[PDB]
Amino acid sequence: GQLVQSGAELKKPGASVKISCKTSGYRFNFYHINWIRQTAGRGPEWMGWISPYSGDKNLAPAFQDRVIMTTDTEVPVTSFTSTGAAYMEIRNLKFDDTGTYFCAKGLLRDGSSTWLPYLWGQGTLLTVSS
Amino acid sequence: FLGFLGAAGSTMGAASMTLTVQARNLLSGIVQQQSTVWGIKQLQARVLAVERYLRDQQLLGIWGCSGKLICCTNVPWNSSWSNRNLSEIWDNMTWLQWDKEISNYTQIIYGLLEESQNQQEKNEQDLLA
Amino acid sequence: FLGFLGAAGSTMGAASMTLTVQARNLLSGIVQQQSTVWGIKQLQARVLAVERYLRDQQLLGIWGCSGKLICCTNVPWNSSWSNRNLSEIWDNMTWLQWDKEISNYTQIIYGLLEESQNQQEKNEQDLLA
Amino acid sequence: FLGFLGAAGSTMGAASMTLTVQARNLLSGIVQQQSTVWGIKQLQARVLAVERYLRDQQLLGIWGCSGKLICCTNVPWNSSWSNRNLSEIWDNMTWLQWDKEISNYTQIIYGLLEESQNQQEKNEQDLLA
Amino acid sequence: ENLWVTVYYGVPVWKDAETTLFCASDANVWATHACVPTDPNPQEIHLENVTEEFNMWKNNMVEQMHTDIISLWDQSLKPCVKLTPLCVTLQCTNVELKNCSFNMTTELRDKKQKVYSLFYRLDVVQINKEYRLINCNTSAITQACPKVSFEPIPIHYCAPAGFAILKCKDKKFNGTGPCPSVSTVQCTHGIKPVVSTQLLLNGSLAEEEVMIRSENITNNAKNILVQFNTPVQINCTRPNNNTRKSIRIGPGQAFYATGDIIGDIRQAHCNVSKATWNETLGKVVKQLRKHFIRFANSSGGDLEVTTHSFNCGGEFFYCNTSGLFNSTWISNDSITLPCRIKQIINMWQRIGQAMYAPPIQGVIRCVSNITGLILTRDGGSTNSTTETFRPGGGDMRDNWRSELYKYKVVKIEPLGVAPTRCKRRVV
Amino acid sequence: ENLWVTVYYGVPVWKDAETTLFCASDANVWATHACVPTDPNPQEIHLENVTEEFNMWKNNMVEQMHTDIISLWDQSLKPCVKLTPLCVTLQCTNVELKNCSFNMTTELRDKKQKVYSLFYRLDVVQINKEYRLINCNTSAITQACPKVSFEPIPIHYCAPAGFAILKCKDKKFNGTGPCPSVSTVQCTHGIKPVVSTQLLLNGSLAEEEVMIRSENITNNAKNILVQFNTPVQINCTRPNNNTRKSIRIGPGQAFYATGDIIGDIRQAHCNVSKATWNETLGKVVKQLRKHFIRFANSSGGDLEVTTHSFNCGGEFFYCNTSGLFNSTWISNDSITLPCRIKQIINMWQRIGQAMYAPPIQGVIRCVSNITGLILTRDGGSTNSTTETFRPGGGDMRDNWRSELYKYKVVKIEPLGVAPTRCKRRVV
Ligand SMILES: *[C@@H]1O[C@H](CO)[C@@H](O[C@@H]2O[C@H](CO)[C@@H](O[C@@H]3O[C@H](CO[C@H]4O[C@H](CO[C@H]5O[C@H](CO)[C@@H](O)[C@H](O)[C@@H]5O)[C@@H](O)[C@H](O[C@H]5O[C@H](CO)[C@@H](O)[C@H](O)[C@@H]5O)[C@@H]4O)[C@@H](O)[C@H](O[C@H]4O[C@H](CO)[C@@H](O)[C@H](O)[C@@H]4O)[C@@H]3O)[C@H](O)[C@H]2NC(C)=O)[C@H](O)[C@H]1NC(C)=O
Ligand SMILES: *[C@@H]1O[C@H](CO)[C@@H](O[C@@H]2O[C@H](CO)[C@@H](O[C@@H]3O[C@H](CO[C@H]4O[C@H](CO[C@H]5O[C@H](CO)[C@@H](O)[C@H](O)[C@@H]5O)[C@@H](O)[C@H](O[C@H]5O[C@H](CO)[C@@H](O)[C@H](O)[C@@H]5O)[C@@H]4O)[C@@H](O)[C@H](O[C@H]4O[C@H](CO)[C@@H](O)[C@H](O)[C@@H]4O)[C@@H]3O)[C@H](O)[C@H]2NC(C)=O)[C@H](O)[C@H]1NC(C)=O
Ligand SMILES: *[C@@H]1O[C@H](CO)[C@@H](O[C@@H]2O[C@H](CO)[C@@H](O[C@@H]3O[C@H](CO[C@H]4O[C@H](CO[C@H]5O[C@H](CO)[C@@H](O)[C@H](O)[C@@H]5O)[C@@H](O)[C@H](O[C@H]5O[C@H](CO)[C@@H](O)[C@H](O)[C@@H]5O)[C@@H]4O)[C@@H](O)[C@H](O[C@H]4O[C@H](CO)[C@@H](O)[C@H](O)[C@@H]4O)[C@@H]3O)[C@H](O)[C@H]2NC(C)=O)[C@H](O)[C@H]1NC(C)=O
Ligand SMILES: *[C@@H]1O[C@H](CO)[C@@H](O[C@@H]2O[C@H](CO)[C@@H](O[C@@H]3O[C@H](CO[C@H]4O[C@H](CO)[C@@H](O)[C@H](O)[C@@H]4O)[C@@H](O)[C@H](O[C@H]4O[C@H](CO)[C@@H](O)[C@H](O)[C@@H]4O)[C@@H]3O)[C@H](O)[C@H]2NC(C)=O)[C@H](O)[C@H]1NC(C)=O
Ligand SMILES: *[C@@H]1O[C@H](CO)[C@@H](O[C@@H]2O[C@H](CO)[C@@H](O[C@@H]3O[C@H](CO[C@H]4O[C@H](CO)[C@@H](O)[C@H](O)[C@@H]4O)[C@@H](O)[C@H](O[C@H]4O[C@H](CO)[C@@H](O)[C@H](O)[C@@H]4O)[C@@H]3O)[C@H](O)[C@H]2NC(C)=O)[C@H](O)[C@H]1NC(C)=O
Ligand SMILES: *[C@@H]1O[C@H](CO)[C@@H](O[C@@H]2O[C@H](CO)[C@@H](O[C@@H]3O[C@H](CO[C@H]4O[C@H](CO)[C@@H](O)[C@H](O)[C@@H]4O)[C@@H](O)[C@H](O[C@H]4O[C@H](CO)[C@@H](O)[C@H](O)[C@@H]4O)[C@@H]3O)[C@H](O)[C@H]2NC(C)=O)[C@H](O)[C@H]1NC(C)=O
Ligand SMILES: *[C@@H]1O[C@H](CO)[C@@H](O[C@@H]2O[C@H](CO)[C@@H](O[C@@H]3O[C@H](CO[C@H]4O[C@H](CO)[C@@H](O)[C@H](O)[C@@H]4O)[C@@H](O)[C@H](O[C@H]4O[C@H](CO)[C@@H](O)[C@H](O)[C@@H]4O)[C@@H]3O)[C@H](O)[C@H]2NC(C)=O)[C@H](O)[C@H]1NC(C)=O
Ligand SMILES: *[C@@H]1O[C@H](CO)[C@@H](O[C@@H]2O[C@H](CO)[C@@H](O[C@@H]3O[C@H](CO)[C@@H](O)[C@H](O)[C@@H]3O)[C@H](O)[C@H]2NC(C)=O)[C@H](O)[C@H]1NC(C)=O
Ligand SMILES: *[C@@H]1O[C@H](CO)[C@@H](O[C@@H]2O[C@H](CO)[C@@H](O[C@@H]3O[C@H](CO)[C@@H](O)[C@H](O)[C@@H]3O)[C@H](O)[C@H]2NC(C)=O)[C@H](O)[C@H]1NC(C)=O
Ligand SMILES: *[C@@H]1O[C@H](CO)[C@@H](O[C@@H]2O[C@H](CO)[C@@H](O)[C@H](O)[C@H]2NC(C)=O)[C@H](O)[C@H]1NC(C)=O
Ligand SMILES: *[C@@H]1O[C@H](CO)[C@@H](O[C@@H]2O[C@H](CO)[C@@H](O)[C@H](O)[C@H]2NC(C)=O)[C@H](O)[C@H]1NC(C)=O
Repeated sequence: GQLVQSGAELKKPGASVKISCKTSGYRFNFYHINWIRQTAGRGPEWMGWISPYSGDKNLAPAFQDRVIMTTDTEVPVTSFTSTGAAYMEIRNLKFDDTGTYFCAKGLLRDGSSTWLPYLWGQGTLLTVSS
Repeated sequence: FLGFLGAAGSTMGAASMTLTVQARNLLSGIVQQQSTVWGIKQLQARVLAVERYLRDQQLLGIWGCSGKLICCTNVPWNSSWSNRNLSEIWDNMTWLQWDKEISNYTQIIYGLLEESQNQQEKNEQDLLA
Repeated sequence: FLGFLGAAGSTMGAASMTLTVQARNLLSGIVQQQSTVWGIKQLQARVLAVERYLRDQQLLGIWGCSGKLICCTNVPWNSSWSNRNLSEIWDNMTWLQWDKEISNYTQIIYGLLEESQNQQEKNEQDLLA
Repeated sequence: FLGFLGAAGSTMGAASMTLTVQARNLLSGIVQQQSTVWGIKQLQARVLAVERYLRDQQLLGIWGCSGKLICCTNVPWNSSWSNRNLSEIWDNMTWLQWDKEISNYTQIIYGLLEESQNQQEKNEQDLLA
Repeated sequence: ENLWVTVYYGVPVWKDAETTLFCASDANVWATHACVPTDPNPQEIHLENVTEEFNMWKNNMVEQMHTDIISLWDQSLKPCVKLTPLCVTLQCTNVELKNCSFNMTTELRDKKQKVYSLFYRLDVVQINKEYRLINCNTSAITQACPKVSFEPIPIHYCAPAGFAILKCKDKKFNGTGPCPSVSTVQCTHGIKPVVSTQLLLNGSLAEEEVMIRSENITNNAKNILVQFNTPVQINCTRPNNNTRKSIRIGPGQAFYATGDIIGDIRQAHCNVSKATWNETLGKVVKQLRKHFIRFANSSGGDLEVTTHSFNCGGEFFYCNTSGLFNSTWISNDSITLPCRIKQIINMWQRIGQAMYAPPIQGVIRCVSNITGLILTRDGGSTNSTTETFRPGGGDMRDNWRSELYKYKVVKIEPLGVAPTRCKRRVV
Repeated sequence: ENLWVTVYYGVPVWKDAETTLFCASDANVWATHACVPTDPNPQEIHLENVTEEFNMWKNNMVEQMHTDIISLWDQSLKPCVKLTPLCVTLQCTNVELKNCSFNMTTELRDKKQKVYSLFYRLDVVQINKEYRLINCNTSAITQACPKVSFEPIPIHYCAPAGFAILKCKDKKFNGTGPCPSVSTVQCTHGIKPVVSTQLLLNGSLAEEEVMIRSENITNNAKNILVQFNTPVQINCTRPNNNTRKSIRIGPGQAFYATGDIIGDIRQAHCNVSKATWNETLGKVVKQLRKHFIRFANSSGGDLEVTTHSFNCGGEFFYCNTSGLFNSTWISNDSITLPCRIKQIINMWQRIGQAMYAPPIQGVIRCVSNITGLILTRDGGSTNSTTETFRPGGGDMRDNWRSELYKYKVVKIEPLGVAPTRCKRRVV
């Protein structure tokens, strides 16, 4: 399956930005959708995940109050695949929030690592500047 | 408990723990008062149900599993059927897409099963002093 | 030997030693020359016999007893079903009044049987190193 | 592999190694489009096949062999049935002339089988401390 | 790390299958005789996470129901009185409806009787006054038994054991496609076999928005099925107070002639609340525009297919729908529709025989829910300029598709083979 | 040295059995409706070393096929138009064939019509000119539906599961006896149910030498079956260019009368190449002499059994075989045989009803393989002086024996008990 994220946005510090993540080639309702970021100063940082099926969310404490993760309802394609869309809106941007953001499909439907990011999108570049 | 076919969308293991519901609710018995087109229909359908059931039971018995449900064999899993490891199969696919992925090689597996069981029984016949 | 249902009035143990006569004489096979109302009847009755037989065999198999006749389970006898000791049951009542006394709780016993057997089979699946 | 009944003229052992082909190809399933004299016929034949199959499976189960194919018993071979040694029987006669030679005493053997199995099961019931 | 195959019996696996279904009823020769009474409580088991493809146009339950209704119709018509001798030359005078006197065989072979009956204009044609029934030169005729009722009662279509029926519970579900919410049932809901043309009667209503279902929208040849979310009400009455005259035409045989009219000289009609029909028509054109507007009548010659044909109380009504389909849309005062009555009908005279609907004594009045419609486009003109919609009821199968759209038949394949790290105990 | 019984399931054991067989077709009301289509590839499994006894005369497949053809004939004749009213007094004039005018009920009960039809001499008899159809005083009559075809198409007789059909593949195999080469099949080959008398049509040909099969050769009462190794060709034509006149005799009923002849005044006939028939007759008398010679016609009164009776294109031909059976043997120029035509036939009027074969418009011409013969000896004279053979077609079952000679029905007894040195594990 393919994960296609929104392209890129330039935002001023203090503003907000909303990144999208449209999915296809797999059942969107079944695998968790994670949001992970990468900046040059702090390296890789896991932000949170959301379940397209139940709406359950788990946010890292560093982003619990400024990040909003949402999902749409899966659009069926055949029976074993579908198309979907998840969104992440990050607000109060700062210079250290500049980096690449990824949405990622989980590994297994059940087990010891269900949410584990397995299939990744191409990434969305967020620049915070004046 | 979810009911008949309740775990159709579940993982293969989640459904595998409750195969007995689906297996039991497979045979009905819906009495009668036909004493007619409707009667011909009800009589014809009656036969087909237990017919499929007995075909499946025949297959179960000619594989060394007339006791139904869960049984193991001496046939190794040839990698050419599917290349997925255990975790992926039992916690990423449902039984429907599984049978879709393995329908190409189902009858070969059935033949391997019958032959392994026949060799086991020949060994049993050899197995006395 | 007393014949089919000969031990119906006997003690449950006396009948239990000769359940096989009743079990065997349960399936017939009465040929034909119907080549008509009578034919519709004979065809309809044909189905019902083996239908009940296969329902009973289905129940036997989904309890871990597809080999028929006498089998034991892991289900403890909950005293709420009947409070009689062993001597009273096996040497004071016949099978008819027994099934009358336990018909209230038959299906619960059947469910306990199926579930105990399913757990045994899950253990069997776990049972390899 | 020779096919259904391919070893009919073979030695009893040569056929015995491949009884499973004949046993499997015993049950068919030939769909339908009868939706008539022909329909009455096809429906009547449908019943008789699985009827004979279930009679044979009933016999297999009431002998302690519901798992089908090859099983052994506690019944000794009374010399009055046939006086031939092992080599002669398994490498000089086919199954057809064998069943011709033993058809006189088939039902007695069946009764001995059922009774030996029933005594084994009574022993099983006795078999706990 | 060593894998071996293991057999699983009772795996949730099914495949698309066509099998011979059976009926179910409980509360009328067609379904009261039916078959086995329905279970006190049906089990509808929701199947979480399951998305299954449905196709109402390639559905076999429709063809099965169609042939079943046909065969039941013949089985109920066979024992009744066939009016082959009623093809005597008729001498008719005016009262539309005509008073016809004719000879008829009595019970004694040698004796004859002159009787008179009232016949609607559609049943009779002149030759050279002398008249004959329209059917007498095309086919034989048989009279529907008076006891049997043409009132449709709900009939549940059931699948045999080892098979299952899948039911899409998606409210916005298109006719065909993947259904995200699926439950399984042994039998469908109570489907009334309402014989109708153009507008659908006594069907089931779609939840949320009304539904437009075609096999191909852009193709004019494929009809258009409409299912309401809100039912409209239609009251149909035959005001004439007819009388039934039983005249004996042989040993046992008895023809039911139409006696002289009692009461008004008014033709049967149906009212529909204009307010509710304007709301429903608005929502219809909104769902029509979701894929694209005027509405015109259909004019195709056969009265029984050009008019809203149906059965009510045992009389067969054929209704001018022009009041409902004279409109143009670019986004109580109940309308009244005239209905003529036929007692001779040929929906399958060539397959078999014609039917004489016996006259019904007294005034007729039935109230019906109008739940659906059946439409058709014109021939493609200059594209995207204007679109015209005329109502049709060309076939009866579309009614079965209209109530079988949510159901689907599958066979259970309980045999699954899967790899585990398990080997049987060595001999 | 200690032997114990052990059960074997699936032993190659079978016993002679008679069961209800079923049909199979794929490519005509009798077999196109048939049953289940045949498998794409049939499995014929040779059974090495196996010698099995066959008996074509005590075979039940023959009686089964006979009753099946009879029941199918009745089931296809039942819905068609019965010509009970066509027994009106006929006024007939000469054109053999006779032009008959008669009254007939119209559609209206009171009106009558005078129509004329052409009738072959065999169908009508005079009483006191005034005539009637020959059947009207013996039995009722019904007209074969024009759509159904009397062309025999191959029908495969199949055994149910748990049973099997044994097929003798011995080329020189006598009718009855032990067959050294036997294979097993679920269904027979495509057998065309050709209704014939005397000579056999469209059968299967014996390989190597032609085959003479009787139940007892020395017994005159038992017929003689002949199967060719080389098929002879026979071309049968009805040159008259008949015309069909559909006259309506009631609501729906329609009689198909014979219009005036177009073309020649020639009677139907069949040619057979004299060279090929002389070769075939020579090989026949050689196989006859293998058990022992002149050939004469049979003269027994009933035209339908004395003549090569058959059906071609829907017309029933009855042929003078005198050109084929005028010979004496002590070790293109095609012969031509005259054939008369009947449209009223009674092969079972007493069991049931008679059939009116509808007239066939235009000229008729069918080409048939003549594969077999049915013969009979005279009464025993002075022994070994001379032997005389006349052709007969006394019964239809002999045709079924002619194609069922190689097949046999058995039931599988998969239960074998045998001694091994094996005991079950002690409890
Ligand atoms: C239909 O398909 C869907 C989608 O595929 C499928 O749903 C999946 O089901 C599988 C198994 O059935 C799930 O895998 C399991 O997940 C279990 C639940 O995860 C727990 O953790 C969440 C995070 O909790 C944190 O945050 C909260 C605050 O949010 C905080 O309070 C906590 O303390 C913690 O910090 C939690 O939110 C989540 O809660 C949801 O679910 C509970 C019920 O469990 C409910 O009460 C809530 O309201 C909320 O909806 C939940 O608590 C997890 O427990 C489990 O791990 C154990 O089990 C496995 C065996 O299964 C063991 O191997 C393992 O060692 C653990 O012991 C496992 O990971 C999967 O997450 C679902 N979702 C997917 C895949 O997207 C349905 O089951 C399918 N249904 C059918 C019928 O087919
Ligand atoms: C239908 O219902 C009836 C009624 O319920 C039922 O009959 C009961 O059957 C059960 C078992 O089937 C019986 O219980 C057994 O009884 C056995 C018989 O008792 C013996 O003792 C009697 C006394 O003998 C003394 O007196 C005589 C002179 O009269 C003297 O010569 C003796 O030496 C001795 O001093 C004796 O009269 C009696 O004789 C009757 O029966 C014999 C056949 O046995 C017959 O030949 C006679 O003509 C007479 O009719 C008999 O000899 C007893 O042996 C047995 O105890 C042994 O077996 C049990 C296992 O069953 C062992 O556990 C135990 O250790 C002993 O080894 C047991 O007590 C019961 O008595 C019957 N009657 C009732 C309950 O009223 C039928 O069976 C039912 N039938 C069906 C088909 O359902
Ligand atoms: C139908 O019925 C027939 C008749 O009853 C039956 O045929 C019998 O089948 C059984 C077993 O199926 C046979 O018994 C076996 O015979 C095997 C073959 O014998 C070998 O020896 C022959 C002699 O060889 C010498 O001469 C040649 C030159 O001629 C020389 O080159 C050699 O070096 C040597 O010096 C040889 O000719 C013969 O060859 C035939 O067969 C081979 C195939 O094997 C073929 O290639 C040839 O073209 C030729 O046709 C053959 O090589 C023998 O191997 C076997 O012994 C072994 O097996 C048994 C187990 O079966 C072991 O216990 C034993 O220890 C050995 O390891 C055994 O003796 C019997 O001979 C047949 N004939 C009879 C009985 O007359 C069919 O099978 C039946 N079929 C069905 C379907 O029912
Ligand atoms: C489908 O549409 C048709 C018409 O197209 C309807 O037919 C009408 O049905 C109504 C019944 O609801 C009939 O109404 C009757 O009217 C009588 C006269 O009233 C007129 O006069 C007064 C004063 O002049 C006006 O105010 C009034 O508006 C009318 O113009 C009444 O006398 C009748 O009342 C009856 O009941 C009372 C109480 O029980 C008695 O005391 C009276 O004596 C009387 O028996 C009645 O209300 C109307 O006449 C019908 N019209 C026609 C043309 O027939 C159908 O009802 C409608 N629905 C269907 C068919 O389902
Ligand atoms: C769409 O669905 C609706 C709902 O089912 C159908 O409406 C039914 O229409 C039928 C007419 O075909 C109605 O049946 C007839 O009702 C008449 C009026 O009933 C009144 O009187 C009875 C007396 O017992 C009361 O119990 C009742 O409550 C009413 O007050 C009766 O006169 C009729 O009886 C005659 O026929 C029956 C059946 O053959 C015979 O047994 C009788 O002896 C008598 O000869 C008949 O009962 C029915 O009531 C309506 N149902 C409802 C719920 O209103 C529509 O017809 C349907 N649409 C189409 C096109 O069919
Ligand atoms: C069964 O047996 C019957 C007779 O018992 C056969 O009937 C004959 O069929 C043939 C067709 O093969 C007919 O032959 C026709 O002959 C016409 C005249 O030819 C005669 O004259 C010439 C010169 O005088 C002689 O040399 C010759 O031998 C004949 O004596 C021809 O003119 C016909 O030709 C047609 O075709 C050509 C080319 O297409 C056209 O240009 C011609 O104009 C013409 O249309 C034709 O060849 C013969 O007449 C038939 N005899 C009778 C008595 O009817 C059956 O054919 C045979 N087989 C069956 C029934 O299957
Ligand atoms: C022994 O076996 C042979 C071989 O099967 C039989 O020969 C068949 O004889 C039948 C007549 O009973 C033939 O059927 C008829 O053939 C006529 C000629 O066909 C020509 O025209 C068609 C046009 O489509 C061509 O396709 C074809 O190739 C030929 O060139 C047709 O005119 C007939 O059609 C009429 O009947 C059919 C069936 O009822 C209707 O559907 C039609 O609408 C029409 O009314 C008919 O098809 C058949 O072709 C012959 N088969 C062969 C292979 O030659 C012998 O009859 C049989 N012996 C006996 C005693 O039955
Ligand atoms: C649907 O509407 C069409 C019109 O678009 C109807 O056809 C028209 O019906 C009217 C009846 O009011 C006809 O008027 C009459 O025509 C006759 C013809 O003999 C004439 O003699 C009368 O004086 C009167 O004018 C009109 O001609 C006719 N036009 C056409 C083109 O058909 C149609 O009947 C309606 N059908 C349905 C099913 O609603
Ligand atoms: C088989 O051959 C026999 C002869 O052995 C046929 O019988 C004979 O048929 C001929 C017809 O050519 C008869 O000749 C005619 O007889 C009539 C009688 O009325 C007579 O009027 C004529 O002048 C002419 O002579 C002959 O009598 C007759 N003989 C006998 C004994 O029957 C028979 O018809 C042939 N049948 C078949 C089925 O081939
Ligand atoms: C019914 O709805 C389905 C969607 O559920 C339609 O399917 C789409 O059809 C178009 C063709 O115009 C395709 O391009 C899409 O890819 C289809 N979508 C899916 C999910 O399959 C279907 O066309 C509709 N049917 C009608 C008659 O309108
Ligand atoms: C068909 O052929 C068999 C041989 O395959 C004939 O059987 C023989 O019949 C004669 C009687 O005249 C006996 O004496 C022989 O012993 C039989 N041989 C066998 C091997 O059984 C049979 O008679 C032939 N049938 C006919 C009608 O000629």
